[PDB]
Amino acid sequence: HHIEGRAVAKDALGNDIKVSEYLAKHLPGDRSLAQGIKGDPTYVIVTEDHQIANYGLNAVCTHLGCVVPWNVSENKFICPCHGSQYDSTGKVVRGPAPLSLALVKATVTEDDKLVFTPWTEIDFRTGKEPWWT
Ligand code: FES
Repeated sequence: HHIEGRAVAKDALGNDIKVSEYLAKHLPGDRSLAQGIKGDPTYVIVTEDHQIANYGLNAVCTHLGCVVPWNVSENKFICPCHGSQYDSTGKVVRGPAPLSLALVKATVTEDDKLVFTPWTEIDFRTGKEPWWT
């Protein structure tokens, strides 16, 4: 969680993401996958300010495991496997997925890297305690 369940965000080729370079390639609103904790596909989110959001999103659909794509037009994550839908922040807004996409703490380091750590606080979307904890 602190150091044990922590992961350096990596790109498709397994190379550590360089944040400055990453932001130079992803504009505000961008949501793209990176390799996260245990290598899980995790959305890196670029804010309106053009910064890495304080949280990432584990893209594994809570229904049956498909990696949920981001639909710019619908402004929602929509799973093509069985139609589950989640809002801009990953809150499940349409089943069959029972739970929201897992939040992941996303932190920019001093050595220009992105670190993912388990999100243990309150789920600011449901108020509920993380189902992923
Ligand atoms: S795996 Fe996403 S709706 Fe079934």
